[PDB]
Amino acid sequence: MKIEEGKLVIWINGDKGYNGLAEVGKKFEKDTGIKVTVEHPDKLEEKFPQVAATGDGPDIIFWAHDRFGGYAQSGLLAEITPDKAFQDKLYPFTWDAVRYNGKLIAYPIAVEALSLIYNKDLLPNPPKTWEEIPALDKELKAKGKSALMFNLQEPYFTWPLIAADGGYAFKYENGKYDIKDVGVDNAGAKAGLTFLVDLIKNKHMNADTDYSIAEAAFNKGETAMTINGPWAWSNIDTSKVNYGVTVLPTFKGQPSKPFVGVLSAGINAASPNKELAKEFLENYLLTDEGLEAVNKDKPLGAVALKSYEEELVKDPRIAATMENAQKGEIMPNIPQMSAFWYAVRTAVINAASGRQTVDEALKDAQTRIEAAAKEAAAKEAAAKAADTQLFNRAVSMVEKNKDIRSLLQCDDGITGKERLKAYGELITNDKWTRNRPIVSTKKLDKEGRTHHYMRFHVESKKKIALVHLEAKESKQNYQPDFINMYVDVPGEKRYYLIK
Ligand SMILES: OC[C@H]1O[C@H](O[C@H]2[C@H](O)[C@@H](O)[C@@H](O)O[C@@H]2CO)[C@H](O)[C@@H](O)[C@@H]1O
Repeated sequence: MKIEEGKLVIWINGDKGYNGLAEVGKKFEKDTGIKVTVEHPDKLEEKFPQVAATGDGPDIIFWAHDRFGGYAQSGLLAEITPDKAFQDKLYPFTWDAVRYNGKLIAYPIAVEALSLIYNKDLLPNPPKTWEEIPALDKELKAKGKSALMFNLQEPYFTWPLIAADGGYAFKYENGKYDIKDVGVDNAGAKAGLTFLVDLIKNKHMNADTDYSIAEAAFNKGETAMTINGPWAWSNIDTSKVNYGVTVLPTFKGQPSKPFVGVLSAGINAASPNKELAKEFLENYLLTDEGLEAVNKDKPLGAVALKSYEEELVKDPRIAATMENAQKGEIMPNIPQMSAFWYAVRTAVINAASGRQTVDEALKDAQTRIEAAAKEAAAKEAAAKAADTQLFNRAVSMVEKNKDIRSLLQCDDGITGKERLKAYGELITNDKWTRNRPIVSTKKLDKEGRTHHYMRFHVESKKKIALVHLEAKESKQNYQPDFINMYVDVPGEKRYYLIK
């Protein structure tokens, strides 16, 4: 089917507080009469781009922010429109994580980082280093226990150890990522994955262990430690295991460096319910009461909402979470993240299962990511060329229109027309000598067709106007067709050049 007008469908991962979120949905339905249906499909992060490209899927998708730049580039997410008053309700750094090409593409919900979770009755004192763990596992087998179990199927859980001694995804220097500098097969990444492979080789961990297997072992007290995020605390609470939440152990004297996620809520570009989605997210979910309902189901981590974080921050489990977060790094949201995760997933599973060697595994991953970065570079180049061409076309149409020139109070005399200035917004942080990105946002419609939106200024000596355009891809291999173009000049009514 296709997205249904007049209700909301929400997708969120099955490890999160989806029941709590449904409760917030029910409140919205009681107050407004709008039905909110929460679903938690498997492989949500892979299903969404498939269905959203055919105008299907949820109105709202929840995932960590790392997936969202990819979705935005593909036109699957609507730019969100929160006013200044609302934006002020959330921490600036959380908004930063959902910024793509300088625009907001989702609402931040909560900061997630992995910590070491330990059973206090089995280990009153948790180990400071990865290195102590094999000896620890020896003392525990004698009591039939084991030292450590965590999900070896998802590289999110293995990444902190790979990064510890020097591994990195993309070289982050000052503000920008150099995607041509990937650190997944450097000496640092090798040591970490090697050490993990050794735990398995030496039978302290089993390569087949996944999320549910690790969680069950810890929650039943069969293993003394696990590695997991805030969402997992709720089930441990139920289990009546006495647990602490603490800093990940060091590797080679250095902190484990978890990749930190900001759980975020994006609106499907193809949804006919964008204003309902906005109202739900801003007025119901991102409230103390709304986040409480979700958090009480499964802990969110450190929430983006300042007023409610003030309550949560008291929790030592949250302090531990933020302490691991500060030792790690906020994930990029660049579109190459999906490729990075796929490559590293295959590397870890292949190296764990003894299939490929560590050096074979990481080389293949590195090659894959480098290849993905190369095509991604070409794609960005094509996009800038295309945007430049769109801007140039609209500048021509605007500048040649006699009514618009009159509104701009152009000085057109016998020598010729006044040369007009055209430049991008505006307002997009630190691009001076009037040198600005001139970038379009992309949205798919319910038919799956690509629309390009662009805003820019045109300036005469007397007036500065703001131009908005919307172009639609042709079914041919033609240039995009302009379907809406209008100009706002201070003092004057909006002028529609194309209605
Ligand atoms: O393992 C690769 C996977 O890592 C992250 O996913 C985390 C997610 O952020 C957490 O919220 C929780 O659901 O566990 C997931 C790992 O299973 C990235 O967000 C994701 O893109 C990536 O594929």
